[PDB]
Amino acid sequence: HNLSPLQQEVLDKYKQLSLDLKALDETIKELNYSQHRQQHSQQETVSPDEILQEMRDIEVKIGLVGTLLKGSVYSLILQRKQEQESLGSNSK
Amino acid sequence: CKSTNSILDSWINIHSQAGYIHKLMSDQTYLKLINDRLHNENVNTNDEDG
Repeated sequence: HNLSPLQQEVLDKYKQLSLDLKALDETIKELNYSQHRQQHSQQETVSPDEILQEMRDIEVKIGLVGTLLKGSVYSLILQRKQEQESLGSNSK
Repeated sequence: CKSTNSILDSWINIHSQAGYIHKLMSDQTYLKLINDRLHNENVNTNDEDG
């Protein structure tokens, strides 16, 4: 099956294009592998160990640092407001 | 993220120890006992069993 030279150039360019196509597909997959330390590997690929399993692990205890201070201050303010409303309503 | 987690677990350990020893300091009996233990050691350090 003979072909014109331009067609053959188109064809082997298509071949090379398919080659780096599946190359890029493999790269994107390898990023998406949650196989971190499951398959033979020692680098973290974006997966729950970078996400909720990890960030949520941080978050279930970061509240003990940031939101708990507020909560305590708000609780004191709420108790003060309770005392104020009780005294104001009952005194009159 | 891992380093942040490690810092947070260190804080967790510190606060756990704080809570346990706060429970210890809550009871007046143990503090009284260690107080007269101090005074006994003042008068006699030997009788640890006492």
